[PDB]
Formats: sequence, structure tokens, C-alpha cells
Amino acid sequence: TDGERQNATEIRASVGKMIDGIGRFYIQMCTELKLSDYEGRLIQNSLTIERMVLSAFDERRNKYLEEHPSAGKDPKKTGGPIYRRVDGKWRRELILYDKEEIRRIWRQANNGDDATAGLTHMMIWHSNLNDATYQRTRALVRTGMDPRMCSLMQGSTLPRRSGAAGAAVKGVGTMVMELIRMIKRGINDRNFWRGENGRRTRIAYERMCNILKGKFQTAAQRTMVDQVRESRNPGNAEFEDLIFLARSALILRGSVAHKSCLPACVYGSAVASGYDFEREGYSLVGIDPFRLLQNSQVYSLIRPNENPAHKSQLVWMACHSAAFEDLRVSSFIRGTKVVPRGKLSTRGVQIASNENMETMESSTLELRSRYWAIRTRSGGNGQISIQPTFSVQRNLPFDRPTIMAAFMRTEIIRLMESARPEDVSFQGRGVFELSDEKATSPIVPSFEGSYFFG
Amino acid sequence: TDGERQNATEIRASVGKMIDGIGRFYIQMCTELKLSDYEGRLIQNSLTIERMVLSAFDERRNKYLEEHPSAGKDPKKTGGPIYRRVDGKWRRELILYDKEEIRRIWRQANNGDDATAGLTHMMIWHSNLNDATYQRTRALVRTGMDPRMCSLMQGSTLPRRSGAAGAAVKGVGTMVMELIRMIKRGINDRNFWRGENGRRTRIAYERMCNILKGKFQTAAQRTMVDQVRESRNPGNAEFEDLIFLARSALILRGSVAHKSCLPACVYGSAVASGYDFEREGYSLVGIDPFRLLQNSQVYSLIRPNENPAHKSQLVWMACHSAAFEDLRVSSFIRGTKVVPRGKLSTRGVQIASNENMETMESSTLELRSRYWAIRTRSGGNMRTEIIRLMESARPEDVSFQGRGVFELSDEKATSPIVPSFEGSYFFG
Amino acid sequence: GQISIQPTFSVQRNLPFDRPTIMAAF
RNA sequence: CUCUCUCUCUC
RNA sequence: UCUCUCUCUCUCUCUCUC
RNA sequence: UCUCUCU
Ligand SMILES: *[C][C]([O])[C]O[C][C][C][N]C(=O)C1=[C]C(C2=C3[C]=[C]C(=O)[C]C3=OC3=C2[C]=[C]C(=O)[C]3)=C(C([O])=O)[C]=[C]1
Ligand SMILES: *[C][C]([O])[C]O[C][C][C][N]C(=O)C1=[C]C(C2=C3[C]=[C]C(=O)[C]C3=OC3=C2[C]=[C]C(=O)[C]3)=C(C([O])=O)[C]=[C]1
Repeated sequence: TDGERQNATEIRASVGKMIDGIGRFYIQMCTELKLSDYEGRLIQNSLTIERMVLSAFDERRNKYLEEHPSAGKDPKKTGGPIYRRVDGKWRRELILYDKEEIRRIWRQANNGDDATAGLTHMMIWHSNLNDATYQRTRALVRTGMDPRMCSLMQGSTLPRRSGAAGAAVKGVGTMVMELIRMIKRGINDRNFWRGENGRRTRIAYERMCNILKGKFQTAAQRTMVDQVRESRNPGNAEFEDLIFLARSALILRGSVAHKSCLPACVYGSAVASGYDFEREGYSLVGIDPFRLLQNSQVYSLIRPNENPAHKSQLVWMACHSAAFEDLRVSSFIRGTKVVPRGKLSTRGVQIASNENMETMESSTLELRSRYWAIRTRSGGNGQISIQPTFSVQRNLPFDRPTIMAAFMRTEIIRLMESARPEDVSFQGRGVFELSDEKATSPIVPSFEGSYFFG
Repeated sequence: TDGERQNATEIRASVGKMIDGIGRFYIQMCTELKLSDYEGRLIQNSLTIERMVLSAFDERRNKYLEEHPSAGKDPKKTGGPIYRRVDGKWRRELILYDKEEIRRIWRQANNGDDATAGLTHMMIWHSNLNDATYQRTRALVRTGMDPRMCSLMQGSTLPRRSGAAGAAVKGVGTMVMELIRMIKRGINDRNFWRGENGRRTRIAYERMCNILKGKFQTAAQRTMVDQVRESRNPGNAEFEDLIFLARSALILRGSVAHKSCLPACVYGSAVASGYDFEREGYSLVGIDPFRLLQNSQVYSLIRPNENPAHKSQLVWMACHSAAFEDLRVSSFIRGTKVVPRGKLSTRGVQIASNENMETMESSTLELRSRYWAIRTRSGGNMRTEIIRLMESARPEDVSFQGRGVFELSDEKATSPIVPSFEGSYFFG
Repeated sequence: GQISIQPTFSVQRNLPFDRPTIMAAF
């Protein structure tokens, strides 16, 4: 430390510059689509604007669309549902925008640079919302994985375009699903793993195996992944071995990064208020997102016979990526009880085309938490040598068995049997108050369900 | 010898002039902060004064603060918690000072010269205190190194500003961690190692690899570190061998210099007593630090329900950089048993803002040792050969044969006192 | 359903899991 | 290596 | 002008088998 | 320019 303060300050400015671009871009798009303050703060409108940007920068898909155009949709225009309130009633009109026009607007907002970090940030926000709202058991079964490992499905909807940043936030289960699909295509297609393309697939297979390996914590799990990577022609043996690895991650949890990626409407309102993210800096794991949401008011479309609080809790859960986190800890931080998914009387945030946009009313989202905590990239759960300082005739002791010791499957099973659902993790770490911006005094909680998707 | 007597005497005077500058500057700042005799001898006050000077001379961070000012803090002013005792009770008030005014006071105390040696000496003292107090497994786990090699993290908190002198006192684990960060940055950023800045990074990578190579002793370790240096685009492979090299250092330990950097309060007291370090000379590895500590009285702020002896032991270990040394040898030198870190009923020396500065009392630190020893820059005595060497190594080979511990009255180190020797691991 | 947990916040809670069900399929 | 180095930083 | 003993309580990353 | 909690 005392040298990593500078590095910490550097990172804060860089993330603040990304947040500024998103807000500056949203403000520009709002004034170009002619949206009022209420419609500018609608979460549905922000979703459409964000998706338009992501599609405009999808180089591969856009190229495919040009070569093989869809029916009635030219591959040069994007858009989505824009909801406007006229005479008190809500109406939806599909907006079509040139991808070149959107790309220029985004680049101009970020001082002429591509700034793919802002795009990946929005993609993470969509992934968090998808994780908190929709449960993809059909993909789990279709790949052969047990549908019970939904706690490891973090960032399963993230597109491959989100590298590094996206890969850090995605979980063990999603990573294993990517490996399995690669294995299945190799088994079905003999040409796979062979030829010029097979070389490219092999390097891709190696890279995602390494990042999956770094996600684990126990040495036994890492050694098991290392073996699977070495397989030149992976088959059922690696298929089953990876399935065991995913099952092991339920007890020996991996390191999944958790970041609070907010909707662009929040950033747009903050930037329009004169707030300078680049100057004071930002952080996706600190108090900055929590403080922003406290002062930020966001509206949403509420379908008939839907509890506005439950939708607000769903958006709150997506904002902080707490879909798979303990209900008790989430309830403590929010201050109001968090309900499991089965007891949420609401459908997804995004409104469908076939929906009668005449019985729909709008409500303010209560994205306010009583407490604030630090998001963790870690899962759950001495000196062995000496360095002489004085010129004395002693003997320099060392722990010979342990040092030389570091020179499969039964070991992993033994590790999880010792583990019990009572071990205290993150000892001494608690939840702070919104007025405590420096994380000085933690508030350790004392703790009926704890599974959101239970 | 007989020609290095002059060289040794010359070096002693140069170090004494550095200590005189440190003492002279502390005296002026105490007189200029209006601190009484008791408050001046408080270790908390000395740290605050030391930290003010180090930040006043941080050109890079000061420049960044100017360009990108912080919130509520102007980048031209520095300071820290100053603890004043009036009416029996202690209170803390933040002092704000111009970094240029601090610089002028420091420069004037060194006869108008920058005297970067004094600043680095204070930086080593802070690192020694941090090493004995706090254990940084988070950085070890974050970089991918096994947290069990906490004995090689000597001087891990030292800023990069301490070159040469700083690198000599820092350990293999810190050097490896620095390289591993470079490798991690290079792997993540493809533009790393390329362009004009890549060339500057390459020279830094080479130079820090060279000092790591000189830190090692066995020919096998030097050759492997030589191989890691030759890599034009280091990656995961160079990641692994550096980790292996770090693990080998637990058995085939490197040569890490150990210097006794005392708090500035001790130097200020000595200079006020009339001691002329320039005339009498000084040495960071000899008896001079021990003889200074014997006659020096220093106070500290004690949190409620805290043993003063344990805090005094923590300061004693940080003073002589005995954080990673054998507890038996440390206990033998001090004369009172040194307790491991887990059994210390004390927190860090520095007091936080969120701490109620009203139930805090002060105690005298017992920084006196029954014996005194000479600090060492040495350890003790491809890849398959490296593993073979540490297999032959046993935790019973006697090192420093015939070299022992002397008496405070034996200023020439004539008659050694060899110890005969239940734990031995501070962080265990 | 869900039979495990993945912490997001740094708090002193205990990470629950359905131990009998996880070890049943072994 | 029982003392024989240090004038600072990718500034 | 910060804080901390003992697994990440904050150290991003400048997007994809294009 | 699509839609979906939970084979
Ligand atoms: C394989 C091969 O083919 C690959 O190639 C690559 C290169 C080419 N490209 C070019 O030239 C261009 C591009 C573009 C784009 C972009 C850029 C960048 C980023 O980041 C993004 C993007 O996106 C997009 C594009 C195009 C189209 C679409 O659609 C999308 C450009 C612009 O933009 O302008 C130019 C050029
Ligand atoms: C690298 C680049 O980018 C830049 O460069 C620049 C160079 C010129 N200038 C300079 O350097 C200067 C500095 C100073 C200082 C100092 C000196 C010396 C020493 O040692 C220390 C120091 O510190 C400081 C400074 C400044 C500021 C601050 O803050 C600190 C000067 C003075 O001081 O005056 C001048 C110049």
C-alpha cells in the first residue's frame, strides 16, 4: 500500500470516464429521440437505447446480416420500443436508427474513442437483470448439466464479445457450459479439433480453461481442470469430469466478480445534474453505486395486477448482481424483506410487442437500500520458514514436509464432506451506513429462506 | 583491510551526517509544531512528522494531485494526526502544512542539500514497522502466490522511490511480486512491452530482475532467474518459474540486507543531547543503533485493554527488522521472551480517526536489549537441480558458525556469546 | 431448484448449501 | 558477506 | 490529510474463433 | 427491430 493508492486512484478515474460516456451518450440520445424527463427516466426506454448501442457495435452479427439479410429488416438499421406518455396514457412506437448514426453518437460522447468498456458495462447490466429475472434451466439440461446448479449460472447470457471484463463476472457454471458445448460439437463433428479452424478452437478452448481454473480456490479443483485442458481430443471423460467440477463448486465456491452495473438512465440523470464522474471517480464494487441509487429516481412500466415493490426489488437485485446471494443478507442491506422468485408477483421488466399498451401504468422504482456493502470477487473458504536477521550460530528452521509437499477426485469429495453449512466466512466484515463513505465501522449482522430460486 | 579502514571511517561519517539531518530536522519541526518534551517523544507524533516529509518530497504523487485534485484536499498541503497532552488527557488535531514549507525545513536541516538518504531511511523504518505489525496475505493471494511465504515479504510496503537502498533491504517475495505484477500487466495488455514506454518497462524489468539475481546465492537459482530475464514477452511460463523460485527461497534463502532504522524521535532526542553523529560516526548494522536505543526513552499511545510490553516488543522488532527472524534468537538478544504475532494483545501503533481519543493512555516503550548482534545481508548456507538441493537441506544445519552475540559493554565485538537452544515463527 | 449460494457482499454470514442433496449424487 | 553504501521512482 | 495482522474491504482493463 | 422464470 501507499503505492497502490495511486493505482486505485487511476482505476477510479478510468471507470468514472466510462460512466461519464454512458451518461453523456444517454443525454444526447434522449434529446435526439425527443424524450421528456419522465420518459428519459423510464427503465424500458433506457433498455431500448442500450440495446441499440450494443447492436450497432456488433461487427460480426452486422456482417452476417449484410450477407444474409433478414426479411423486411435491412441490416443497417437498429431500434426498439420507445414508450411515450401522451395525455396521460402510454404508447409504444418502434424507432429505427442507422447503426452508423448510433456509432457516431456513442463515439462523440466518449471523445471520439470506441470505449468498449462502456458497452461491456451495459452488457453486464443486462446480464445481471436477466439473471435476477429469468432462470435458464432448459440450457442446463440441454447441455447435460444438473438443473440444480443455478447458483453458478452468473452471466450465462453474456455474449462472447465481453472478454476479460465479462469473463471475470461470469461464474463457474456458465464457464463449464461453454466448455461442454465445445466438447459436444467436437464429438458430433469429426473435423472439429482438426484443420486450420481446429487450431483456432483449441486456443480458444485453452484460454477459457485457464480463466476457469483461476476461478477456483482449492488446489484439488485447479489440478482437475488442468488435466481436462491437456486432452487433445476431449470426449465423455472430460464431459463427466467437468460435471463433477461444477457440482464441487456448490460447496467449494469459486471466485466470481460481482459489480453493480446500473441502467444508463441513472448515469444520464447524474451527468445532467452536473455530476462529474471523471473528477471524483467511481467504483463498481464500492459505495459509489449505492450512493448514486439513493439520490436517483427511476420509473418503470407496471403491467396490470403487478406489485410495484416486487418489480423494484427485482431491479434492485439486478443492479447489485445479488440474484444468487443469500436472501437474509440481501434483506438486511435493503431494509425491506427480499422475497424469493416464486413469490414475486411480476413478470420481466422488458415489455413485449403483443402486450396491450393501454392498460399499462408507470410507477417509481424504490431502488434504495438501508445499508451498503462491498461486492466480493471471492467465494467462501501461516509462516513456514525463516529469514536470518542477526549474525548468530543458530539453525535456520523450515517446515520441510509442507515446503516439499508442493513439488484428483477422491480428494475433492473428502474436502466437501468436511465442509458444513455453518462455517463463518468473511469473519469481521459487515455492512456500513450510507453516511459512512469511508467504510470505517462495519455492522456485523445476526441471523427464513435463503434461496432466491428455491 | 588496512586500506578499508579509511573507507569504513568515511562511510560512517556519511551515515552520521544523514542521522544528524534527521535529528536536526525533527528538532526544528518539534519546535515549530510547538510540542513539549513528552509529546515530542511520542511514537505517534514521530510517525506523523516522518510521513509529512515523505509526502512533501513525493514529486510524482504531488504532480498527480495538482493535475487531478482530490475532494476537499488541496494538493499543496500535507499533514497528519498530532497528539497533544494538556490537562492529563490526550487529544488529536489534524495539522495542515505546505509541502514546500516542509521541504525547506528539511533542506535547511541538511545544510541546503536534498539528502535523499534521510528520506529513504525513514521509509525503511516504516516498512520494518509495517512488516512486524501487518501481514499481507491479500496481496499474495491476489497475485497468485501461496500465502505461506510470508517470510519473504520483507519490505513489501516500500515505495518505488527507495531505489538501491530500498531494493537492498527488500526480500525475494517482494521482488517476485513486483515481477509478477509486470507479467500480469503484460498478459492483460497486448501493447505492454511494445512502443517507447514498453522499452522503458523492459529496462525496469531487466534491472529489477538483476537485483533479484544478485539476491540469490546458489548458482542454480541465478541461472533460472537469468532465463526469466531473457524472455522478451514473458507469460504464464515465466509466472511459474518465479513462483518456483520464491518457494525455493524458503529453503535456499537469499541475501536480504537488514538495517535498524529507528524512529525520528530517537534521533531528535540524541541530537538535542549534543551527540555529533558526523564526528562519532554511525552504522545501521553495528552497535550504534543498539547503544542509541538503550539510552533513549520513547512513549506510545496505548489503546484500552492492551499490554504495553507487547506493543514495546512490536516496536523493538520493527526497529531491528526482526519480524521474520527466529523467535529464539530474538528472545535471546532482547532478554525477555518474544511472543508470536497471534499471541500479541495489541493492534497497530498508528491510531485511526474513528478511534475515540479519550480512553487512550500513554506508556513508556521498553526498547532496550540485553544483548546486541550484527545485522546480516546473507542467508545461511535449472529446476530439478534446485529441488535436489533443498532435499539435501535439513532444518538442522548450523549457519553462521562461530558467530554469536555480544554485550552492550563490548563495543568492539571482541568476545562473541554463542547461544544454545519453543516456537520460532512470528507469523505462525 | 437452488441448493447452494454464491456470495456477492462481504459480510460475516455463513454460506448455506443443501448438503444432503449435493452429496447424494456422488 | 562480523559491518567495507549511498543521493531516491517507468518522476 | 486512509486503513488493515492472518483468502482478495474496493488494484479495472481499452470487447468476439470477427 | 424477438421472447421467456422454473425439462
Ligand atoms: C476477419 C476479418 O474480416 C476482420 O476484419 C476486421 C477489420 C475490418 N473492420 C474495419 O475495417 C472497420 C470496422 C468498423 C466497425 C467497428 C470498429 C471498431 C469497433 O470497436 C466496433 C465496430 O463495429 C462495427 C463496425 C463496422 C460495422 C458494424 O456494423 C459495426 C468500422 C466503423 O465502425 O466505422 C470501420 C471499419
Ligand atoms: C518526468 C517529467 O515528466 C517531468 O520532469 C520534470 C523535471 C524538472 N523539474 C523537477 O524535477 C523539479 C522537481 C522539484 C522537486 C524536488 C526536487 C528534488 C528532490 O529530491 C525532491 C523534490 O520534491 C519535490 C519537487 C517539486 C514538487 C514537490 O512537490 C516535491 C523542484 C522543487 O522542489 O522546486 C523543482 C523542479
